Amino acid sequence: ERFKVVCYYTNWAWYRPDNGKYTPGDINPELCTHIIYAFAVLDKEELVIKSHDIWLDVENKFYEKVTALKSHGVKVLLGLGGWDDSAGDKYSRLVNNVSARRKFVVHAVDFLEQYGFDGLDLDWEYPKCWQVECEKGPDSDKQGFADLVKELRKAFNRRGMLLSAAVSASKRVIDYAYNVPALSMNLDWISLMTYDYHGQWDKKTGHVAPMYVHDKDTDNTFNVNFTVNYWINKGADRKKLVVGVPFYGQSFSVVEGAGTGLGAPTYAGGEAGDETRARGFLSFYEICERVKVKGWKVHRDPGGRIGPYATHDDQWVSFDDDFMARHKAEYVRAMELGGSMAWSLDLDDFTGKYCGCGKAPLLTTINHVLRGKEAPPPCILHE
Amino acid sequence: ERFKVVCYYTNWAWYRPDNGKYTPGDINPELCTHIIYAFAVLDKEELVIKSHDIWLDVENKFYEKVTALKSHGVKVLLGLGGWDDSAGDKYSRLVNNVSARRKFVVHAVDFLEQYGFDGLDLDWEYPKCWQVECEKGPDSDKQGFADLVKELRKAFNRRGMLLSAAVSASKRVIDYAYNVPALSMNLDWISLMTYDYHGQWDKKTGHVAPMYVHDKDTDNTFNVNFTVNYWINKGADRKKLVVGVPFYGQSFSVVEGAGTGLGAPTYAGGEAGDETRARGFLSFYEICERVKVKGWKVHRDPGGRIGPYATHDDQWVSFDDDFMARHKAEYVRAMELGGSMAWSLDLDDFTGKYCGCGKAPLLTTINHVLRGKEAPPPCILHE
Ligand SMILES: *[C@@H]1O[C@H](CO)[C@@H](O[C@@H]2O[C@H](CO)[C@@H](O[C@H]3O[C@H](CO)[C@@H](O)[C@H](O[C@H]4O[C@H](CO)[C@@H](O)[C@H](O)[C@@H]4O[C@H]4O[C@H](CO)[C@@H](O)[C@H](O)[C@@H]4O[C@H]4O[C@H](CO)[C@@H](O)[C@H](O)[C@@H]4O)[C@@H]3O)[C@H](O)[C@H]2NC(C)=O)[C@H](O)[C@H]1NC(C)=O
Ligand SMILES: *[C@@H]1O[C@H](CO)[C@@H](O[C@@H]2O[C@H](CO)[C@@H](O[C@H]3O[C@H](CO)[C@@H](O)[C@H](O[C@H]4O[C@H](CO)[C@@H](O)[C@H](O)[C@@H]4O[C@H]4O[C@H](CO)[C@@H](O)[C@H](O)[C@@H]4O[C@H]4O[C@H](CO)[C@@H](O)[C@H](O)[C@@H]4O)[C@@H]3O)[C@H](O)[C@H]2NC(C)=O)[C@H](O)[C@H]1NC(C)=O
Repeated sequence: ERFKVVCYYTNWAWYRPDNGKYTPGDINPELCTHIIYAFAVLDKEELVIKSHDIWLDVENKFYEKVTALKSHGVKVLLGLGGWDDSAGDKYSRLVNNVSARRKFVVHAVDFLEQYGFDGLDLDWEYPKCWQVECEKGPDSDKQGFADLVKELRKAFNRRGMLLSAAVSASKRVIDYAYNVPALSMNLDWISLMTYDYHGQWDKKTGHVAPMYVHDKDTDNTFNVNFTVNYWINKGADRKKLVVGVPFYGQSFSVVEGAGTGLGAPTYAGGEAGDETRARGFLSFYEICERVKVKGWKVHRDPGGRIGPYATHDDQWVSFDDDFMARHKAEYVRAMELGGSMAWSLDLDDFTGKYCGCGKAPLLTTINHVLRGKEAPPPCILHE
Repeated sequence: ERFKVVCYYTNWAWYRPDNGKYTPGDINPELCTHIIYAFAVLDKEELVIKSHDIWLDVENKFYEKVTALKSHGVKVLLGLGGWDDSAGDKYSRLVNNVSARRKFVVHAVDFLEQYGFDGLDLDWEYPKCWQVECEKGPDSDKQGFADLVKELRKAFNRRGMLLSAAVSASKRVIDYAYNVPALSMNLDWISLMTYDYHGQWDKKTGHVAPMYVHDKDTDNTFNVNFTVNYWINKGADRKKLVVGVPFYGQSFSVVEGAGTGLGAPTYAGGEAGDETRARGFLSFYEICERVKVKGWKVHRDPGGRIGPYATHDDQWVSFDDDFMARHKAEYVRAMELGGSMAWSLDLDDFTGKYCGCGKAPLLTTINHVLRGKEAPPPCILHE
């Protein structure tokens, strides 16, 4: 239990064409120390946890089917929030009202125990910077969020439950949102969302999760290494920091004649994948199909500062492969951090059918480094 | 029937939470003469129609569930394109290549018959002006699109299938994009997208779909009455023209101290609604909740040139209500046009729960005028 492997399971992965469909039965519990059930949501009116999908989570028992995996020795927490649920002021209204926080904490304990959860993972995106609009929220969101965490910490300790949070990798947002010393002390781990540094919103190609500074960078804080050191320098316990790894790529459509390099101007997200059906986004296995079957070209950084990207016509997608997933896990071990986090189980090649690298190659690579699981070498996409 | 009521059904309304969820079972076929399934997409590599959501459209048979409604005496067409599929050059590569057009047409007939579709609705936004960027596309997009339409017409007539298109209401785009006489002759109807004349991109408040010239207008072509007469003057058969009506509002966040009037400076789109969850956009039923429950104030034009708008704090949304929907249908009858188009079914108060005016009040009002369906009177939002 020296290093954690925190696995995000997403309930909406069931609503996917059969080859992409991911159910509780697809979880390999040997590959996780902790599983986060993403996502529950905050009721706008009552400001308490509620299921976002009663039909799957409750009627079809997906909550209980995932928490049942604790018989395998994994801890199973409920994730609250996410990007989509963080629109608007409801989380700000919760944390800035003392009586609302108290109602939330009491209800949360009962909700979690009702379904067998070992605790709660907070994924408010973000305190003050609601959906990264920092002018939107009050400055008091930072202190209100810290107070919610402290009060959840005290109530959870009476129950032996775990409390974690997924947090921003943006220096700007971190400065606005987080009392870093208080969060480090009161959380069992801090999952750094060290991805989505770049995407089609930049209007030019960029890597979803740069590891180190690149010479083409315009901001030297948009990389995992800065993010981790910034949290440490802000007062975070290194063992509390869990470094997220994206199991998906950010895709782009490149302006005609702009080339295939980093920073090339773009006009849209990439064409949607068959399984994930979201322009701007491709699962790792959809990227494998493009490289293996559709002839997309893989571009690598000889300096090892960013992971690969793949191209075809004006399409362009950046992503982490086996080698960068391995490096980031080895970075976690070298830096003596708390572990690695996976976003998300269902976007890995969990069936093994797309990449030819065995089942769940990205997650297996992380477990190899952090937990000593014997494993095959990293697979070369291009091969 | 003398007048058509062309209903857009948007499949990814299925993913909306709570009462915003809209399924094929929510379609009332008696309120439509033609149903368009929005949307399929153009495969970038093969340049043929493909499903945009295999899981809903094919695995769960939503295509066939909607085309099965033709037993009610309605025609069901597949819509291709839409705004999001119209970025980049893929439609331009199709229409400017003779062999690609032939492959597309042959495949399209088989694709439509496979799922029981009665025909195809083309929603390329837009020939030449790709996503209204007129510098991007070649002048030859106009002629290529007309040739595609002509060739689809020939093949569809062998099968008794219908062919339609949704087209721009912008004079500039119309001049660049459409061989109006050829389209009028070869299409079973032309759906004028007579909405989105104004929105947050203007950086000031304006009505989503002005009917007539208003004194605050800076451009006297940005209204439905001009668009319709412009298509007629360009050579369109009046019978072929179908006037679109928006079932949603364009929302704005207004500069502090700028007031609530038309043309007031804005700094962002409006806050997203609970169910449609898109900044700058609110469904009619979301607008009803705001007026009925949240105390938003309704502002009307005594001159009848634009529909209402609603305000609360710095929020501002313009929309068509029952009275303007009725007027636009009565305009269709007075002008002896082809009918009205509804964009889209799922944004109406289709459950009847938000406005208290019965199920699908906007669509019922249009059917009342154009098809003589008995109906309740228009509901006054303010009551
Ligand atoms: C992630 O983010 C971090 C925070 O932003 C980055 O942290 C920075 O990392 C560098 C380390 O590379 C560190 O820089 C200094 O570290 C100590 C200061 O305490 C210095 O000794 C270092 O000086 C060495 O390197 C200099 C090169 O710039 C050189 O000028 C200097 O003379 C000395 O050279 C030795 O080391 C080199 C590298 O091994 C050799 O090439 C060179 O020949 C010298 O080697 C000899 O001496 C060594 C002992 O000094 C010995 O080991 C060797 O065998 C041989 O005998 C250096 O300037 C920053 O301070 C640090 N910043 C913070 C805030 O921590 C981090 O880089 C980033 N990671 C990545 C991958 O980007
Ligand atoms: C949608 O977009 C279109 C753009 O193409 C706009 O089209 C324009 O529509 C106007 C009408 O709104 C049309 O105007 C002329 O139509 C004919 C000319 O052929 C005339 O009959 C009209 O003249 C009458 O109105 C004049 C305007 O005030 C007036 O000066 C004139 O003396 C005459 O007045 C009579 O009619 C008025 C309206 O009923 C009365 O107020 C007035 O007292 C007079 O009524 C008497 O006479 C009537 C018989 O003429 C009789 O019925 C009545 O009982 C009484 O005894 C008019 O000028 C434009 O030609 C046309 N433009 C184009 C380019 O096509 C359209 O307006 C727009 N819609 C909206 C809502 O904006």
